Amino acid sequence: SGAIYVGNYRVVNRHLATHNDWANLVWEDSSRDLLVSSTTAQGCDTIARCDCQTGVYYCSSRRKHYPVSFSKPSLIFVEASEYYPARYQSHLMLAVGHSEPGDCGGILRCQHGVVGIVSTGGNGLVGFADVRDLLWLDE
Ligand SMILES: NC(=O)[C@H]1CCCN(C(=O)Cc2ncc3ccc(Br)cn23)C1
Ligand SMILES: [Zn+2]
Repeated sequence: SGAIYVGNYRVVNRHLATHNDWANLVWEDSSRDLLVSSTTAQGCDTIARCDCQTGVYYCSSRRKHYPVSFSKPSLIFVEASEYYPARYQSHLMLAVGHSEPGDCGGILRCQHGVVGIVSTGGNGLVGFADVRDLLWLDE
């Protein structure tokens, strides 16, 4: 679990969005596993606007942060789950690092700010949904 709080927005994994997120929907994209909802309070986070390919993510299943090298956002095949049919997830970045079911929502950050959130993984890999291209989050 986990979310990004920037301005009057809350960014969460679309498959983990609550009834309240859907009632305050701003934008959602099943192909990216992202959903953005509006908030009444001002958020605590800053979004990176860069092309960094190294950073640090939070891994809830270890209660620890790990440094990673990740691939640029791209279209990657994701096998069927209880949440989605088998499909290509877009804007996804992969890294070698631990992750297990329950780790979605952990933040990935570089020196410029928030880069993305954990969205898939397995077998010693971790996949992150990028948010750096969502320029409208800053207004
Ligand atoms: N983005 C998606 O389609 C995910 C939706 C929830 C379901 N998806 C998964 O990957 C579930 C899953 N099985 C093994 C692992 C290991 C690490 C992580 Br993080 C998640 N994991 C796929
Ligand atoms: Zn950066």
